[PDB]
Amino acid sequence: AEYQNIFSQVQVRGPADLGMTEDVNLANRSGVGPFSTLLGWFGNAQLGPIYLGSLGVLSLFSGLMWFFTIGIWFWYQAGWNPAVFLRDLFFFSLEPPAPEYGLSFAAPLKEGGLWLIASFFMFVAVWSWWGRTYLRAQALGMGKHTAWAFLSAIWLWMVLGFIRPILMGSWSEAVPYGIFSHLDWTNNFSLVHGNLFYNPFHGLSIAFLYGSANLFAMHGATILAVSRFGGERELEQIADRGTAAERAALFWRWTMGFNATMEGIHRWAIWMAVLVTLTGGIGILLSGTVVDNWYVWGQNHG
Amino acid sequence: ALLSFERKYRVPGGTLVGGNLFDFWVGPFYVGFFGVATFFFAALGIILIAWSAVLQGTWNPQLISVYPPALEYGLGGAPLAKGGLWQIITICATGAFVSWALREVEICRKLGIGYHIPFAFAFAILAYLTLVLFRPVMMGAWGYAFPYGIWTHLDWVSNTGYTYGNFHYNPAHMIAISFFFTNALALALHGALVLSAANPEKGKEMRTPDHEDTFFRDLVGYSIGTLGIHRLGLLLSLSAVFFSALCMIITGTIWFDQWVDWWQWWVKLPWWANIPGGING
Amino acid sequence: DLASLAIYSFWIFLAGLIYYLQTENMREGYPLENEDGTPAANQGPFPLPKPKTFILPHGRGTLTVPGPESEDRPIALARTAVSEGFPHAPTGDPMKDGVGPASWVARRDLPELDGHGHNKIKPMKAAAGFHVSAGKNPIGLPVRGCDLEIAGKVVDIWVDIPEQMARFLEVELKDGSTRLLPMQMVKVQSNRVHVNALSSDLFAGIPTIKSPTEVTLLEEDKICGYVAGGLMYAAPKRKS
Ligand code: BCL
Ligand code: BCL
Ligand code: BCL
Ligand SMILES: CC[C@H]1c2cc3[nH]c4c(c3C)C(=O)[C@H](C(=O)OC)c4c3nc(cc4[nH]c(cc(n2)[C@@H]1C)c(C(C)=O)c4C)[C@@H](C)[C@@H]3CCC(=O)OC/C=C(\C)CCC[C@H](C)CCC[C@H](C)CCCC(C)C
Ligand SMILES: COC(C)(C)C/C=C/C(C)=C/C=C/C(C)=C/C=C/C(C)=C/C=C\C=C(C)\C=C\C=C(/C)CC/C=C(\C)CCC=C(C)C
Ligand SMILES: CCCCCCCCCCCC[N+](C)(C)[O-]
Ligand SMILES: CCCCCCCCCCCC[N+](C)(C)[O-]
Ligand SMILES: CCCCCCCCCCCC[N+](C)(C)[O-]
Ligand SMILES: [Fe+3]
Ligand SMILES: [K+]
Ligand SMILES: [Mg+2]
Repeated sequence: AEYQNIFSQVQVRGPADLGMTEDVNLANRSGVGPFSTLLGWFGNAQLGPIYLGSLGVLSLFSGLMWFFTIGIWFWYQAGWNPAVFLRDLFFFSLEPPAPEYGLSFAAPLKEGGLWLIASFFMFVAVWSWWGRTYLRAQALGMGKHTAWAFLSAIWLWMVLGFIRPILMGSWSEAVPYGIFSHLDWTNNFSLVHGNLFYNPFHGLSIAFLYGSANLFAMHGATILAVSRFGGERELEQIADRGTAAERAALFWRWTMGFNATMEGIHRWAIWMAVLVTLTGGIGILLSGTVVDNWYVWGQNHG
Repeated sequence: ALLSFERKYRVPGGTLVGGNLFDFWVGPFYVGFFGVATFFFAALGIILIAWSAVLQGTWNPQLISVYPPALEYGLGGAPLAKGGLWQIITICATGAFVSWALREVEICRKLGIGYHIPFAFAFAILAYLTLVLFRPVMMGAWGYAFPYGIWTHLDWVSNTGYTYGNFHYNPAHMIAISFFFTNALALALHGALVLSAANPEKGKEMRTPDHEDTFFRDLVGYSIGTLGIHRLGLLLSLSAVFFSALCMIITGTIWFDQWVDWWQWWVKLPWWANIPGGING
Repeated sequence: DLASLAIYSFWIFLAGLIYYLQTENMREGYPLENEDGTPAANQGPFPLPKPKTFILPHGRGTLTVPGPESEDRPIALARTAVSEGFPHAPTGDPMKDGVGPASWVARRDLPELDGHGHNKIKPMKAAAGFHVSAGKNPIGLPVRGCDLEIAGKVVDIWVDIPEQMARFLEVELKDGSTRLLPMQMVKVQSNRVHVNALSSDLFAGIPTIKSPTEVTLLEEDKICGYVAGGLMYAAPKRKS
């Protein structure tokens, strides 16, 4: 009989919402996209507008170049044959230079040079995109939490593809661009370093990852459960606590003996999440640079 | 002691069992019938884990481990020192978890909120039961379950996985991981957005949901909204766990070879199986 | 050993982090109180954080937290025992008194404003040009309570302008006045709207709003509190 707020029962639409202006250069917003009723059962129906600008174009272009550089090598591996391309789509792989070439940019296209090219395009696309997350907050007068959080992800990615290869002296230590091949890289990395389950930073990463699923199931469910008192209007519950915020706190206090605020829960959140890649990148960066075998290291409980 | 706004909510009511008999708090904790059940099951279980530590003969927390009956016992009982304790402790654990959920339900009732939290918790319980009850029973032995020990259960994860090669190729595992990773991305963004609106640049007024919508649209062309993101977080994390359980419930039951080899269905399709070139011709 | 140093440092960092987080989450509700209002003796090992100040938009002021904590309302409950830890029995009608799961908080008796300073929530009729875009339009449908009697009819939907979502149904009663029902506590069906939380006699008891085209935070809490309170307190008149 009772309703659950997982999907809306009634959608309502008004004029396309063009957004707050603050210090944003409006010359760079698109106009609105379509409205999707399908999206609208779960979240907002409105696609767009989006902001371009120079950095956006750079990122987007640069990111496509990465993607098409990887895809040109795949068609090539397929001898230009479409049926073979789909077939072996997950088996293709753009691999980095062999160890002989070390950190040099001298390796031929077909044996690493293409990987460096694609890696270059990716490096540009991500960092431009990072700067994008800062700049769009700045235009709107908002805190920089999103760019600080994104930087945690970037740290792991940087460690895997750039920082660890340099410290180990060779690009051959980096991750290849392919679906199956990256999983093989991953497995092989654990095996070669004595099993990552013995790397305390790996185990922390995990705790945070599983922790994030805890916390978002918890938080997400809490807000849904008090959404009949307006719980999802979190910024106003912060400025002016209502029964939604109090019943939320109290559910948890009565369940496990302590509890959050409508603001502080989001600090638990930002941190649980960022600590995944944060501890994680330390774990990898140390692997092979400083510890050759986590089993061994672990036996000297240290 | 009470939070400053708590008294008005501490009324009688909402119990599922016992009426007013266990309708009270102890400090901050609500009790209830299911609070008593939880205590019993957890206390029994801890006592027994400690007893098991005495038979294994250690008190180190990094060494205590309680293993299930060996495979030769099938689905029967085993003497307490050779898997039976694990068996009793698993009943306690299940008792304690389910009680914890039903007590959460009682708290919801008192507080006049939705049942989403314990409903969500129930997915974690279903994963635990997949590994310690459902999957072992379909495989014919308690011994396919994981042992209760900090480092030993990790040993079991590695051995179980490598029995099927790289477990990476279990396709339900791939999906699960996708949801775990996506969930964490979402958590990072959500926490960061709300905090960026409530804590703006020095001197400025608090931003609004309008700014949060505007921010995401600026960055990626879409905002899912303040209701939607809570709907999303719930879904991503539950979907991760549902697919976790699915990836294990099928492993050793309907699929039991190297998971890598499963993918050959695709490669071996008539339309392109025999065309040469590529990785597989 | 570098990895040893890194891990020891992290555990230290993590402990500071838990302290920062725990204390930040003590900016409401603390200090702890006895069942009578007065500061409890044992506050715990975590001290209150130094205050912080939110600047509210639209001239609405600041909030500074932690700060002095009061309910700013009568609480119609009384003790049912001689020691800490039991329930507190309603002294009147808990629906009418707004206690228990009928509770409301004394929020600011103005309406939440969008980022332009306009009321966030309007009846759809006054919100240009918002309309139902999908699903069954409830407007026109008779409203049914948990006793299975018609308590009224839906005459509008109150919508959140900037998030473009339904938030209440405005319902007209036998006497011709209206009430807001939270969107989240109705099942819209094809021939009716169903409300499990309230019997048909309890609709009139829903708190009413002072102006007919806006709703304040205070009124929202009274409405939502009252309707949810129904689950516990209208469960005698419900029904199989
Ligand atoms: C999910 C798939 C695997 C599994 C794979 C892994 C891998 C891989 C890792 C762990 C790790 C952990 N696992 Mg495990 N683990 C499994 C099932 C369990 C179960 C269970 C089903 O009941 C429990 C209680 C644990 C508990 C634990 C912790 C000891 C540790 C950090 C968990 C965490 O932070 O999660 C998120 C949850 C929170 C942050 C909430 C807090 C939960 C606390 C920390 C639980 C304490 C458990 C306590 C020591 C058990 C004693 C119980 C007594 C009755 C008190 N695992 C199953 C078998 N687990 C990490 C580790 O470091 O191992 C040494 C790690 O790398
Ligand atoms: C056999 C394999 C090994 C193993 C080998 C590894 C290796 C190797 C690593 C991990 C890592 C991790 N392992 Mg492990 N791991 C094992 C078993 C496990 C088990 C388990 C058995 O239950 C679990 C739960 C985990 C869990 C984890 C995570 C905690 C951690 C990755 C965190 C993360 O968010 O990465 C995902 C997030 C990122 C990679 C960040 C990327 C961000 C960038 C910027 C995004 C760019 C996007 C790009 C431009 C594309 C754009 C397209 C868009 C559509 C626009 N491992 C076993 C032992 N594991 C990682 C780690 O940190 O180890 C410490 C890692 O390197
Ligand atoms: C070498 C090992 C294999 C591998 C072998 C396995 C095996 C085997 C399993 C997994 C499972 C998982 N793998 Mg794997 N996996 C590998 C590599 C990875 C990598 C990676 C980056 O390489 C990642 C990210 C993952 C991720 C995952 C997840 C999909 C899943 C773990 C989460 C889960 O099930 O939660 C579900 C959550 C629970 C079970 C926790 C239940 C909590 C209960 C209900 C409450 C406990 C309360 C506690 C006692 C409280 C203490 C009280 C105090 C107050 C705190 N695997 C490698 C290739 N993987 C597991 C899975 O899917 O399980 C279903 C699984 O069994
Ligand atoms: C710290 C924990 C988690 C985390 C945090 C995190 N990630 C983040 C952020 C944060 C805080 C961001 O702000 C940033 C973001 O913008 O999110 C929306 C981001 C981000 N996280 C992303 C991915 C990501 N995060 C991951 C993980 C994680 N991120 C961790 C789990 C992973 C994993 C698990 O592997 C992935 C894959 C991106 C969505 C974004 C970084 C975007 C970026 O750098 O862009 C460059 C690339 C392109 C612009 C184009 C690529 C090409 C396309 C593949 C194909 C074509 C489609 C195209 C868009 C069509 C255009 C057609 C034209 C002709 C018009
Ligand atoms: C349909 O056909 C077309 C042609 C249209 C396009 C099809 C394209 C296809 C099918 C593309 C497929 C792409 C795939 C599968 C990509 C998979 C990528 C994966 C799984 C990546 C995983 C990990 C990547 C990591 C960790 C990379 C890190 C990279 C860096 C840190 C950048 C480092 C930069 C370097 C090394 C260059 C440095 C150079 C200078 C000059 C400083
Ligand atoms: C994550 C975005 C995709 C959303 C797709 C979900 C569609 C399900 C719609 C359910 C229909 C609801 N109902 C019964 C009121 O019509
Ligand atoms: C936001 C903070 C949340 C705190 C969660 C901490 C869980 C710690 C679990 C122990 C991990 C064990 N190991 C092997 C890494 O040492
Ligand atoms: C943020 C929305 C994107 C969801 C991506 C989740 C990753 C899994 C991709 C496979 C689709 C899952 N499912 C259930 C439809 O099969
Ligand atoms: Fe939230
Ligand atoms: K209208
Ligand atoms: Mg959990």
